[PDB]
Amino acid sequence: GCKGFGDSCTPGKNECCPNYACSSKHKWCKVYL
Repeated sequence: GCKGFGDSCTPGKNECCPNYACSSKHKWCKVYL
């Protein structure tokens, strides 16, 4: 399914679920708070 937190997601490709913000520094998933 989708990713969660601290997962390797690509920014612009929406690899993580619709509840996190993919970072562009090391391509990791994290909360948007």
